[PDB]
Amino acid sequence: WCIDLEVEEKCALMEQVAHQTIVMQFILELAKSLKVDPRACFRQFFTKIKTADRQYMEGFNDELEAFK
Amino acid sequence: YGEFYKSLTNDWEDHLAVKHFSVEGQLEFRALLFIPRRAPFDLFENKKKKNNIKLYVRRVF
Amino acid sequence: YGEFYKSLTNDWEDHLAVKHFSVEGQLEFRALLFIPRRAPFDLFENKKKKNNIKLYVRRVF
Amino acid sequence: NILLFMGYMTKDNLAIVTQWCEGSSLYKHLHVQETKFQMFQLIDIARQTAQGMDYLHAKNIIHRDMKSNNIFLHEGLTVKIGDFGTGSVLWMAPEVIRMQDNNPFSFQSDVYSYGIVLYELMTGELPYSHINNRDQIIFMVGRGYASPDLSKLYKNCPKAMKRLVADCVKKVKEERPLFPQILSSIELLQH
Repeated sequence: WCIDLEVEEKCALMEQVAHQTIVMQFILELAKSLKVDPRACFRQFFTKIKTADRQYMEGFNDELEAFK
Repeated sequence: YGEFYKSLTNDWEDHLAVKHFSVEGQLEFRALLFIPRRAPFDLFENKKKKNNIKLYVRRVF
Repeated sequence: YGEFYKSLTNDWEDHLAVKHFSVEGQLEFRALLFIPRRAPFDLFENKKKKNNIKLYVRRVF
Repeated sequence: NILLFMGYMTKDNLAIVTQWCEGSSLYKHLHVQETKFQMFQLIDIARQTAQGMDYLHAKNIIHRDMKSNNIFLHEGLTVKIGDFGTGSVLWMAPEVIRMQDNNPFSFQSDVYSYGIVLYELMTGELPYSHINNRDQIIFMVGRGYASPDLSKLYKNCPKAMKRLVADCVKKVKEERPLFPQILSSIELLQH
């Protein structure tokens, strides 16, 4: 769905949806990694990735161009 | 029972078994007990207060 | 301090150390906090609801 | 951009499941393993035993089954009394060994058995133990023709305790003290 955003250079929407994207990759990868149902994740798990060193999304700010 | 139990517990899956019963005399009550299909991910944690049974009187909590 | 502590705890030994203070402010309280000489056998084990600090108001428990 | 590695957000579970010691019964440590206690410590055990016995009586529970092998020691010499444990005769009162009436259980019956326990704590040696014939025990105890041998008691036994043992095993139930009296005596005796 974001292909129109790349074509139209819509950086702010690509940047905000990068947050939703890394969260989807976090919960689906977590579910794969633990052999569990993705529906069994919790907002405590979002709080756990809020601890110590937080995020890697500084590279995904380039994905929006690097993925073209 | 399935729709209720999802609504009672916020589970996305059905109960394994359910028991419905009642009791009469000086002490009168009705009750529903559900065995979930999965152990809760954090069932045994000793830091969490349990919500598991709720007691209502004349249908108020 | 040692006699008060033996009465309060029913310990047969004296205390190891004590902190005694007042908090002034919109909350007024005194407190005594004692460190016992030996850990109790059940320091971890008896799960239910006592860390041994009693709260009194105007000297009534 | 990449499938990047996740240092997993671990959890530390510090839950506890309790463990309990099947410790030696008093009988076992006294007559089988024959371990020894200081007089003060022997008194501490008797005191806790009385303190438990009083609580049972307050609740109107007659213990009946009072034997030194039914009393157990745990860490710190905590006494646990229970139903958990010859001895078919030895600890029972003269009317009870006789089956003199229909299960004539009373607090004094428990007192008698307590007194017998105090005797063995204060000797390291079973009552009447210069004799061991079954029918002779039923005869001589039941008809009042022998006390336990209080001449066998520890030289370090407080005279008050020697009396307490003698009092708790007085032949007539109307003659022996109840736990509140026994315990009061023990605390005074110990101090």
